[PDB]
Amino acid sequence: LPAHLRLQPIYWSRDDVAQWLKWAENEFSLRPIDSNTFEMNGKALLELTKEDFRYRSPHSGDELYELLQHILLGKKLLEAARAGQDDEVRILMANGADVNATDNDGYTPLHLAASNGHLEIVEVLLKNGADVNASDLTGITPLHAAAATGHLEIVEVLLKHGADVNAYDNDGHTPLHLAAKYGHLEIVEVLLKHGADVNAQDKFGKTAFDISIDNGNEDLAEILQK
Ligand SMILES: [Cl-]
Ligand SMILES: [Cl-]
Ligand SMILES: [Cl-]
Ligand SMILES: [Cl-]
Ligand SMILES: [K+]
Repeated sequence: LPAHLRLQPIYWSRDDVAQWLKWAENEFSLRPIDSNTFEMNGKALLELTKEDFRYRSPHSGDELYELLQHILLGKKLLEAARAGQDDEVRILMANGADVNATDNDGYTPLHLAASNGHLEIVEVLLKNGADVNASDLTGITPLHAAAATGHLEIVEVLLKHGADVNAYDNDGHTPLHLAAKYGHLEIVEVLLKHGADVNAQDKFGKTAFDISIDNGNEDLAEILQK
């Protein structure tokens, strides 16, 4: 994955800017432009106006400018969701921020609010079209994240909004496996009531029951047996 897709633009080097232009030409089917159309770094790109972009690229400048704004607003929303800043989330969405923006790990605002326990933000994102089943780079969904971190009310809201109870990540772990690993008995019970496959096996040959034993969560193993 190229640097410019892994960094916020304020950190892009001069070379990153050139690579971004070439990436955008292909991603957005734009008229080709010379790699030196913007002889500057990312911090400099952020100083230019839309009119400056249009001057430098008559065919694509407006698009390029708006792609950068999309990244900036997306990052503010990710950070506001992570930090539980309900008011900032509200302002950013009213300002058009992408509710399905992703960070360097594939985490969306919904992933971050779910992982950090911010129930009101989870609810507002879902009401406004956040993808309840978005999968990060390793296959983790918002439901995995809420289950692993012990946020029962969020688990319930995600399930009510259509979260896949049996989604599996790159290691074959379902939300049930993660709840078992971290000892979250009440979450295990909710997942089971919503159709979690108690017999799902991870890439290491283990079920949730095995994981619960391995982690000393004997109360969970009890619930899983019966
Ligand atoms: Cl700006
Ligand atoms: Cl955005
Ligand atoms: Cl399985
Ligand atoms: Cl599975
Ligand atoms: K994602």
